[PDB]
Amino acid sequence: MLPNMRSALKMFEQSVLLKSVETIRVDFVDDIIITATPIRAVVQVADKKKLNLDSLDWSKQYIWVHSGSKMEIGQFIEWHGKDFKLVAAGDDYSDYGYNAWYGEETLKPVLVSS
Amino acid sequence: SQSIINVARYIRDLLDYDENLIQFDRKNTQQSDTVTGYIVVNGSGVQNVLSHGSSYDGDAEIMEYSKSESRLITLEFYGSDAYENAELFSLLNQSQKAKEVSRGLGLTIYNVSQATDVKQLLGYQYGNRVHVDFNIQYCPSVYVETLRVDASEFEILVD
Repeated sequence: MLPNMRSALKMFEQSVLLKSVETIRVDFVDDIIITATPIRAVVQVADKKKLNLDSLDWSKQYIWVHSGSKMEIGQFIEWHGKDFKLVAAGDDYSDYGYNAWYGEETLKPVLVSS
Repeated sequence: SQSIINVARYIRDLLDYDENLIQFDRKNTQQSDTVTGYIVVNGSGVQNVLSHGSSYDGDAEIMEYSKSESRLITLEFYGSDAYENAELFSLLNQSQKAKEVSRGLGLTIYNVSQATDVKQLLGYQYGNRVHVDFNIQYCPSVYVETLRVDASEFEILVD
């Protein structure tokens, strides 16, 4: 019997939107439909969000979510005001009943429907 | 602007090759299923200008600021059939098909300069990846509504 952290994930839940992009192109012109779903999750900070140095300073908040629902990389997660690309340090205890990912705020505005 | 997309067009229908399988460059795009031989028009090479034209039109009176330039755009082929899509491109580049399909793509096309089978470190594995080089030369333009001079009144003086 595979251990299932699922029940150990409900208490800490939070509502959040999980979107994915399925890019569409004709004659090499970019359009992006969206797929958004209300999914369960839990959020903690992932890399303490610092200020990098460049020609202009920039900063991207990091969150790392858990959920009972599967989360592929090429998906975004919005919880407060800015979606996070599910890019890094993710791991799928799918057979153990959940999965986790870090998150990168796409400083672009949130993909509502396009 | 449009130049990289144009060379992407040219490689799109020189190899008779797919839309969704040509991605541009160092953008964000996932390369899933390594064997799906992709082609990417790497434009990271510095584009350097050559001249800055300036033409002027009389009747439908506006003028025309042009800027000829060139960039060493490289092509990276991926996938199990990378080698072929390299060579078969690196050799059809100077045929009828290419030189006949790049009609309106306001973009010259020079010979393929060099190739390389530099693969990519796909994490304890090697995925086929080949670069081919060729300088590409084009010229963006813009049009501006200036206005002509119809006459010139003036006065002279003398000792």
